[PDB]
Amino acid sequence: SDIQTYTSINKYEVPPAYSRLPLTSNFDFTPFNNTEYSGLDPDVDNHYTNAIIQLYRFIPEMFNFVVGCLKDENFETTLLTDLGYLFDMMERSHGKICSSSNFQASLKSLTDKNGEPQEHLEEYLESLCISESIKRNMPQKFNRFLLSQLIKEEAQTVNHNITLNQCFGLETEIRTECSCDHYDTTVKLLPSLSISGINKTVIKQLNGQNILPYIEYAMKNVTQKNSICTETITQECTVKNLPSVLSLELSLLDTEFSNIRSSKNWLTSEFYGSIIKNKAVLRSTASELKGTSHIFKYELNGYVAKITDNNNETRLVTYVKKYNPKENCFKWLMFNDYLVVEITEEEALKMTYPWKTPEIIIYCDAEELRKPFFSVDTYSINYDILFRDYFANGEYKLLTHDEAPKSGTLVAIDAAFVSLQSELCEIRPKRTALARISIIRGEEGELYGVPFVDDYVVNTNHIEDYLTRYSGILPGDLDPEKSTKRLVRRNVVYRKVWLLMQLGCVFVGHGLNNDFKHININVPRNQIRDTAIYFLQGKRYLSLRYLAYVLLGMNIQEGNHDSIEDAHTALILYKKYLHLKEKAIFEKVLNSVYEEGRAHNFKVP
Repeated sequence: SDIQTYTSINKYEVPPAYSRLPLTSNFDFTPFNNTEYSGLDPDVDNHYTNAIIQLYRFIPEMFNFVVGCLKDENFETTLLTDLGYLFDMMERSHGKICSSSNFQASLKSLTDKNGEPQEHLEEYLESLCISESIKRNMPQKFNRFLLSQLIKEEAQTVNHNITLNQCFGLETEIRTECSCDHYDTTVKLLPSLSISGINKTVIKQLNGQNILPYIEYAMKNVTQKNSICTETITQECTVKNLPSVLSLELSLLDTEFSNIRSSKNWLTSEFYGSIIKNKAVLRSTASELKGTSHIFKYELNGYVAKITDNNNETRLVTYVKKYNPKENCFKWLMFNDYLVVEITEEEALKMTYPWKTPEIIIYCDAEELRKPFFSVDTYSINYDILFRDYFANGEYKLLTHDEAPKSGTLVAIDAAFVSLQSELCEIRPKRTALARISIIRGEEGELYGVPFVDDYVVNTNHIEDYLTRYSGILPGDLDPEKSTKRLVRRNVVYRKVWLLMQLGCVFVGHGLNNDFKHININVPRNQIRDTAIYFLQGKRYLSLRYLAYVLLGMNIQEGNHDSIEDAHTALILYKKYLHLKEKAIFEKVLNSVYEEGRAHNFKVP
């Protein structure tokens, strides 16, 4: 049938839900997602991060934490709070399309950077310019990188937490035996387990057989291949921990990958396990244990599979288990970039298909998966940033405590942008960065129409054009080379908009739906008052400089578009439209501009 079918009769034909989906480059997403859980825009420089972000949104322990860090202002930790801004955005849209553009810009900016795993970061700066879709072991490499970087940034949060280490941390002993009766070991906390090098699979005879032997080997193994100065060291790795969440990375040979596809029920639904020997022993039933210890039960949370096409293209998809608490139930979800379909367990766990390869598996503690997902609004969020002045360099009044916005407060917003990279298609148009935004006090009172933020956002990447005939962004957007502008990072100015959307305030402006897509934030419809939808006659949207001239008596004098002037005129236009609707004169004057503007060509100076 149509694209949301996730099973075809032949084991060889790839279903439509797993195929290549049309480029989105206003696109309509309603035939691609029926459920209340969002998908992600595929216009991204990473062919693979979208599948991983979805896998992590649905671990209650990690979702609740990184969303949790959105209480306090964590500006220095970009990747962790941008993941939080994304996670919170995905949760509240409840199905609407989401874009990871903000997060993806943090990842590229941080990747641009004595230390041994600096080759970790070179791998992505290498892979953010693309020629195939995804190469070998690259999903697994990001899984470890992202977890590592989050843990590193998690240490530098407010009220520094170790929470991500408690769930992911694997205490790994590396005993390296040089000579007889003499060995040296190191111990490091590793966020994920890597099933990388396998010599002979005695793990398929009677222990084919399921995944648990493979997990056990990577948990304690000895191998005798190295070099020193012509030594060929024998190394012994062993984990002495069974943490709350278990991040697996699978990279075997294609011969080991086609033999694995016939041992049915290989990828195991649930298993218990503990540490009795100095090795970890995990079995299927709990009575297959000798006791010996505290018993840990693990259920599968989700995993990231690699799809290889009938046209020999590749992409990543995400399987996810979500627990609804009203019923003792599990909703199995499959995620293709913006394709989200609810599947059942027998199809989610199956790997009989040759076009399917597991690459990242996640196991969660059974008691911890049924923990509910908590929005950031269950906490008390720090709103200081709307009242404080915070600039990063050398016309508007900031707000009071009596000006504390509530659910329904009127504010006017306008945003200006510059272009980093143009279309570059064979690919799709990718880059355009935020330059300046302004908010306006929209509530009727003594301070009405007066702005309270005017923030030019710093950006170091080379921009292709300033668009100043449309944006008015004088080339003083450099960090120390402010023309006279008051500059702020992107994470702080996003926090200002996010807090306004957090309280439930109401935004007025022209083309707000567009600006919010480039702010990378999703406002609900009740909180938008777009003059675009009000003063519209089918197609051919009217110029705001025109509406300022024909709906009231202002000559906008359109030189370089002033963000704050635009935000101000849009505010009083929404009030003029409101007055024209207070009595029945709305649709009448709606056509006064339609018929008498054609003789004026919709432009008069």
